[PDB]
Amino acid sequence: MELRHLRYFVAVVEEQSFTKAADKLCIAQPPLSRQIQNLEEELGIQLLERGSRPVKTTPEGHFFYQYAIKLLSNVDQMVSMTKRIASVEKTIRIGFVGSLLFGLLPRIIHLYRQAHPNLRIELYEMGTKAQTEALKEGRIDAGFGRLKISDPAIKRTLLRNERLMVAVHASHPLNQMKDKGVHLNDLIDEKILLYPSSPKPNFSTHVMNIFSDHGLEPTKINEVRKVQLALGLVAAGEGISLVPASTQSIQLFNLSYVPLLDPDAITPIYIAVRNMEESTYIYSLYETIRQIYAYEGFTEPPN
Amino acid sequence: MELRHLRYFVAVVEEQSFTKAADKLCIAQPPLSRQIQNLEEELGIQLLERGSRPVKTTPEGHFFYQYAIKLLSNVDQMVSMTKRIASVEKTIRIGFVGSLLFGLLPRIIHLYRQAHPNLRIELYEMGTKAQTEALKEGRIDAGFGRLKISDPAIKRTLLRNERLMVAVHASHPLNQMKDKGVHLNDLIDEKILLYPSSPKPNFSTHVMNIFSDHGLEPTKINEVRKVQLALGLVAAGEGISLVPASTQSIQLFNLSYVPLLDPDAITPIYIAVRNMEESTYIYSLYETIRQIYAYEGFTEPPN
Repeated sequence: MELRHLRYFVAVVEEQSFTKAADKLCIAQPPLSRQIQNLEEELGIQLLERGSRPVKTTPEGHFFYQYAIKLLSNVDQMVSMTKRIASVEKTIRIGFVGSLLFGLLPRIIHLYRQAHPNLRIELYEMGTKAQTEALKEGRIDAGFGRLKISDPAIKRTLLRNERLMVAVHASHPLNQMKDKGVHLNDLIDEKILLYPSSPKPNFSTHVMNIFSDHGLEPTKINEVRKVQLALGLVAAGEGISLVPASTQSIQLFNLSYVPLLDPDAITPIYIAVRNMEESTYIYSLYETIRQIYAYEGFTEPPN
Repeated sequence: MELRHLRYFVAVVEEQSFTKAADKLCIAQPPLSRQIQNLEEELGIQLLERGSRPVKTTPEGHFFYQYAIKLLSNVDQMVSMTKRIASVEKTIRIGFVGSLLFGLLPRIIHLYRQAHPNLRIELYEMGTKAQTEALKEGRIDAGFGRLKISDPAIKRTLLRNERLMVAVHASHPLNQMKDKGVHLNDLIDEKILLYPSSPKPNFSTHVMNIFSDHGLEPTKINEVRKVQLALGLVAAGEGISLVPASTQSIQLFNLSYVPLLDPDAITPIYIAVRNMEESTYIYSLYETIRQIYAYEGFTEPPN
């Protein structure tokens, strides 16, 4: 009834002794009968003789020695034979923070898509927390995000430092300084719109740290589900909001973007991958980012 | 790694549901996942889904399905195979004519073999005459042949009359008769290819007999080592050939087989043994023919 009852029988025959029988794979001494007897007197057979020195093969049991080593080798043949199959070939899984969709990300993916028309590219928008979990659980192969990951099991790389801008309605007093810029210090009175109210830590918290980081803690906040909502509420004159430079892909009537002069009013973009990562597909993706940056006149991240 | 992992997998696929899946023997309900994953995430495989109604099989996990009905049935026929034994020390040697490999003989032999997993079977290909000499000398135990043998020492039985047909090139006027059929008389003017050229008296002589018995003696004649040569040469347009019906196992582009209409244009198939032959084994060979013949619809030979 079991495959375990057949490896045990091989051990008694092929060793041709009792004084020497520990040579194969994980073997004891006491249950070298209880494992054999279940096989024997159940459906109705009795195999070897017990059992002088050395062992001689038996009429009924020797054929059982012929058919067992073949029936055993079949499962180890047909497993590995079942391995011989992969579906939709090689796949590359990529996690990312939605905020990046307004940046160079889609374009980067497009080129990696062309250079590798061979493989399947899956794209999941997930937070940094989730990306960490996904990378370590092998669910994704690479992640893009805004904030650092503390976790020795992941390697992170800064790709570029991105500039933070203030979103304001056109007729806002701050807009007078559109051509030079304001400092963070100027914003602390304004009703501020943070986003996205969703899996922490996200861009919301990042902004808050930037203020903390600068000795500012503004107590006129309103957290809001997402960016377009914030930009919308802002273009309706609810208040202001901090946004990454790339978000300038969204132009609403009477919505103005003002730079921040504070040298460190910056949001970063990292790539993270599994710690011991060698895959040519990842390196290629990497070199693709490098290729695209090269184009934009941006600095290049090193090997 | 165990037969247990195969007895639980069949109980889900053949049942098509998780609501009711217990048509087999001795199966629980809570451990319906721990006993399934042991086979998979150890050697590294992924199979079925989890799990809508009804559960559909996956491409990779469908290759596992067959084999799982082949190896579980190797264990189920293992119980009803080892009680058949009679201890390997007796060899049965069988003599046959090359011709007979295109018909029931191999199928015959396989089945016999399966009835007697204890016996060692040796198959020697030899002309009906060497067979006759070999049987008397005891160097073979049963002989299958086309030709008849005048010997008191031999005991011959007619297994069945096999039909003759005409190998023709597709573009031959006679191919027009593929469904009705031709008479030996239609063949005289044609070039006939005969086979084999070997120690006489062989299938060539048989064909020559069949013609003269019907009063016909054709002169446009050429012998040829083997049937492959006859047929293949016919495919090239070097003439026509007469073959056992069973030789339609070989098929070749623009080789076409035409049936003969002369009720006696037959080739017979005999078994030969020693006269005073009484071995259960030969009796057992013979009953195997009777089963194999019953299957295919052919008339059985007597007792």
